[PDB]
Amino acid sequence: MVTPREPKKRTTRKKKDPNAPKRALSAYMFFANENRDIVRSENPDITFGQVGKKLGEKWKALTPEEKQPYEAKAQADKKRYESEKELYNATLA
Repeated sequence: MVTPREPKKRTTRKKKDPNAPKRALSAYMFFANENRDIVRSENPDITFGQVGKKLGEKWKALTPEEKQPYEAKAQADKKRYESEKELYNATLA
């Protein structure tokens, strides 16, 4: 009579790099890097797989009040990201 079907799956990861700047962590990484244990401390049974995919809810829930100073900080790292970039290029000069 009827019987639909259509799975889905995919995953690809590899390749590495030297002392190169990922891309200047995001204001999120800053708050997470610190709020990466606050949650892990409440869910030590889980991993970043769900922890790092949960903090995103707190970051956004951190309101513009908490993201105000936080993000404002990532606004400076924009330069710091050049510190690790100077070396990266220094390797390919």
